[PDB]
Amino acid sequence: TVLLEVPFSARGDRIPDAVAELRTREPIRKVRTITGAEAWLVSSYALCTQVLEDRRFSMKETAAAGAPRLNALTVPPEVVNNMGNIADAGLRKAVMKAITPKAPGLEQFLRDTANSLLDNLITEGAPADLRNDFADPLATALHCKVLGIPQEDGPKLFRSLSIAFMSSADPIPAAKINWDRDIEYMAGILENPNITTGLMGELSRLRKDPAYSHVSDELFATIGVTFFGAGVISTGSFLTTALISLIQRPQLRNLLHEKPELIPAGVEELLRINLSFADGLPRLATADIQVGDVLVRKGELVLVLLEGANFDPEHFPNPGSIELDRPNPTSHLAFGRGQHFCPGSALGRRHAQIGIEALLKKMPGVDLAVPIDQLVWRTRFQRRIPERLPVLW
Ligand code: HEM
Ligand SMILES: Oc1ccc(CNc2[nH]nc(-c3ccc(O)cc3)c2-c2ccc(O)cc2)cc1
Repeated sequence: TVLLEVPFSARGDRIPDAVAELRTREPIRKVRTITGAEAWLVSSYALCTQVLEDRRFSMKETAAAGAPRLNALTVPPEVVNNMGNIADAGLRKAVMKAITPKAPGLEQFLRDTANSLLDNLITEGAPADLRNDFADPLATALHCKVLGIPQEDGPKLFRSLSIAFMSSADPIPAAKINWDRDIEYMAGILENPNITTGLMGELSRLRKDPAYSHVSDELFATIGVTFFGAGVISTGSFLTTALISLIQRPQLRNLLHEKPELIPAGVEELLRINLSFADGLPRLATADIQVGDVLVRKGELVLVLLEGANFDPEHFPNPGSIELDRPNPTSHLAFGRGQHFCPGSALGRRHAQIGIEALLKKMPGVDLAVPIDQLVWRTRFQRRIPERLPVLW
């Protein structure tokens, strides 16, 4: 027989039984990626946390030429160290401050947008597609607002992402085409005097500040493109599959409908059991490092399986159950951990909370309009998502 292949399944509505067997029998073990490369798959909470909190397991070095690869690059290799570059340009604080959900009127904008989308769906009548006509438009509108760019520019940038976040064995020509075009767009945004708010407005000001005279224009455009893409794909995909998790639990749906003050904790649990990341987080060992029973050698590829950690019964008892009163509710790895912890976590949380609150208020009887098995799960993608999410109410 051949070496165990990853990923195991593109389905985001259930965790494979094989994961628990793996965690119990071999919480770090050798696998083969789609490129043919070998890697260590880590699937226990303890070892996942160990790996993510040890910077000698490097994100940046995953971009090195000749390295074993999880998948082909869809960005310039320097972009792999994007946050690092941000840090080096002295821009980390401003960027992070710009993408919090705390800006005046941001949450009200989210609510208004969600409510408008839902009103439109209700007017059009069931069935409704909660991905293409709710979650993703909401994410896109949100990130246009956050970046300070026109709403009407959102869809076209959005249309890069189905390619931008592919997980391919080979390089993707369209990915480079779209990348260069979106980069030209963001550079134009930086030169556009009308853009004075949000992330791009702030970057536009800092660009002309003498304290930043030697930061490259490339980096400025790149922040815009990368944060738009990662933010929209992450919030859209998470919200979609969270809505799936919610729909499959009518009792929770009803409870949250009755006591919306419980919605954030619910969202936190929805975060914990979320399967949106299709692959483990990649890291390259820069030294010989002991992980459980395995001595990982310098230059080897390591994959941190988030659902491995988050469904670990040793950290989250009865892991498959949504429990709103856990003693350790935010200790999941849905936003990663350590050096590369998600800078957009608060915004993602608020996006999901407001989207769910609005949905439950508008569509308290929301349910799937097709049998669960009929959902079409996107393959070889960095996220797990159903192509369409047909619902009734
Ligand atoms: C539910 C929403 C989200 C989830 C579940 C999520 C998940 C994650 C995870 C697991 C990582 C760590 C990846 C790794 O360490 O290899 C990460 C990092 C990152 N996230 Fe998110 N994210 C979300 C929303 C967002 C948003 C809203 C933005 C931006 C507006 C964003 C931008 C980024 C960026 C740029 C990184 C790279 C950090 C680094 O390289 O140090 N994400 N995210
Ligand atoms: O070896 C690797 C390679 C890539 C990655 C991150 N994955 C990723 N795939 N696609 C994009 C992307 C985003 C926007 C866009 O217009 C086109 C493509 C990104 C990305 C890049 C930098 C970030 O800071 C965030 C997300 C991690 C390890």
